[PDB]
Amino acid sequence: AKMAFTLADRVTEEMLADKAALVVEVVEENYHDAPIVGIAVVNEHGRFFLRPETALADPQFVAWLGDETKKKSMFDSKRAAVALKWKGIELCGVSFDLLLAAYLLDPAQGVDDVAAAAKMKQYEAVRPDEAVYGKGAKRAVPDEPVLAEHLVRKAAAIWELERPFLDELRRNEQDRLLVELEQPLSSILAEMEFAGVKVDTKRLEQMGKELAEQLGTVEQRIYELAGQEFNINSPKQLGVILFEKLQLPVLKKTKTGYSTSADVLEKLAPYHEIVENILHYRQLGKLQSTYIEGLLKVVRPDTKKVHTIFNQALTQTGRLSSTEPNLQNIPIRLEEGRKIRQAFVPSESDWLIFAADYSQIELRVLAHIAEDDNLMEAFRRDLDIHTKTAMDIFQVSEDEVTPNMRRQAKAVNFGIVYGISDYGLAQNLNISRKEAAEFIERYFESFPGVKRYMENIVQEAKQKGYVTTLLHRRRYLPDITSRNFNVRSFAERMAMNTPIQGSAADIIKKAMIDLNARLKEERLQAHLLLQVHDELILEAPKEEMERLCRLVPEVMEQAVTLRVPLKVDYHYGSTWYDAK
DNA sequence: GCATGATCC
DNA sequence: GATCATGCA
Ligand SMILES: OC[C@H]1O[C@@](CO)(O[C@H]2O[C@H](CO)[C@@H](O)[C@H](O)[C@H]2O)[C@@H](O)[C@@H]1O
Ligand SMILES: OC[C@H]1O[C@@](CO)(O[C@H]2O[C@H](CO)[C@@H](O)[C@H](O)[C@H]2O)[C@@H](O)[C@@H]1O
Repeated sequence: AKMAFTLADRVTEEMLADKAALVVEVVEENYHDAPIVGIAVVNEHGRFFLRPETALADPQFVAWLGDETKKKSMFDSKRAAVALKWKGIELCGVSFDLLLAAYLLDPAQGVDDVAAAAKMKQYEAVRPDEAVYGKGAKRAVPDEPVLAEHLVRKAAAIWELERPFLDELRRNEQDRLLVELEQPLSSILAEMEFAGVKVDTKRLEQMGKELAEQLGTVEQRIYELAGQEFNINSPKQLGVILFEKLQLPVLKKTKTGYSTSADVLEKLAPYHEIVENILHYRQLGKLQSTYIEGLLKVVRPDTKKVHTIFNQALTQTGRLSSTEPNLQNIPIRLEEGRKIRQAFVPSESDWLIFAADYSQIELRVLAHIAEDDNLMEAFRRDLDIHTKTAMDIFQVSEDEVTPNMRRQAKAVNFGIVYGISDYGLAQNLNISRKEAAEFIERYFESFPGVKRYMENIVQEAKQKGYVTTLLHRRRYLPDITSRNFNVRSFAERMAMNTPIQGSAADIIKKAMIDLNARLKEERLQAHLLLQVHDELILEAPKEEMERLCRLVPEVMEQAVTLRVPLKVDYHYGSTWYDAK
């Protein structure tokens, strides 16, 4: 049976109560400067549908939206907040975000619409956005009658679900997690996305020209070394040229056919000159297609800015991800690709890019959680953790540590920080599993506290059914009891690793909230632009650098108090590239 | 979809 | 182990 609601022609006072479920629908996935196709309000006085052209022009509605004392319950308030920012309208008073609440209760569910979140509580009087708007070449806004009911039902579900969701969160000791961390962070991210990052498109286009030339040269070379032309980007065709025509040895195969990953080519280079050229081609092509052309496609031509969207409710660790464009994987390791960063500049003249990043926050968090005396001492001494690790697993003095030993100790620390298997360590070190397991064993002999933690956490995960982070974020691990080795092993590593990475994510988010509050108190014009891995990236007047050099690291280092210090490195310059 | 590679090192 | 975007099929 249909749901009753007033399809209003104008805004009335009873639509402006001090508490309501609000829906400001933006159907386009990328909500930047996107259309708001409808509005739904549900409160103690009833259910209402307002046309945006009408509601957004009404002085009273706009003031209600911006009145922090008027509480709103929503789903993905950041989407609405940003869509509104593009229209010069402020959204305040969002006290409950169903998307963020669902995400915290179980990040594995992958809730991405009201219907999905409502299903968690046996509420089904609302359809999935997909069933209403369709998908792909069919994703279109339906007619007003269908549209109005869907938005009203979504608002109605939010209105009904707020209480049950808040109760479970409280039960999980996650109430402050939502209200004091995620929701306030949502507003900060909305500001960051809206501000965007200025791009020097001319510079990006020149690099593109230089890459095109290089690709052309390398391309022809490859054809001459193969004795013919073929689509180098076709791993199928390439495999035929490499493993059939040139008879190179097949050292690795993929479900589909011959493997041609750089991982394989490197080992094949000694056999034929074409390998190196193919590697160089892969590199240049990755920069041309993905970064040069990729970025240029999303830069707004009027402002020359890119406005990323931070998905705050996706990862199971709690880390934020970035899309359209993804500004968390911009080249930096190799100098050629690193140059790409010179294209990210301050949005104003005489402004500079300031970047601060946590130094080894994951291992510091592990030292704290596992209370490993050796590891804690290592950090209290601010030692080079990779050299320290090498010294221990290899039982040698600092001076006896060779570059290769540090490289491997570093690989072992990487495996600990990101939870990779002993097989993954082997693949990483180009050694055998048994050899990899051997290093792991030596590491545990040197850090018994970490060993104890690893064993205890896996046990706790099996007992409770989940693991938690410093700020109470949780991850359910149903596969921890699976009789399938590979499936169970994966769950065990996630049990060990999630409290580590998840806690680092918690800290980073709190630092962002603390930083923005300090920036405002100090009345600084500096503002956040991006959050990437374990770093915060800002831009500000050149006259604020000195104050920022002291303020940012302090705020970030004091976000939480652990058994070891938190350490933050910082740099700043004319472009993102120089913030090194 | 599958394979690849960029960032985490 | 994580993320997201690319070209090819
Ligand atoms: O608005 C971001 C927010 O929405 C979700 C669910 O609707 O993702 C949608 O928007 C993203 C940004 O364009 C897309 O990448 C994604 O495909 C689309 O479903 C949430 O996952 C996210 O937190
Ligand atoms: O031998 C105990 C030791 O083995 C691990 C392997 O990672 O776990 C195995 O043994 C446990 C019994 O104590 C099971 O609960 C677990 O499922 C099985 O894989 C370590 O966690 C543990 O320290």
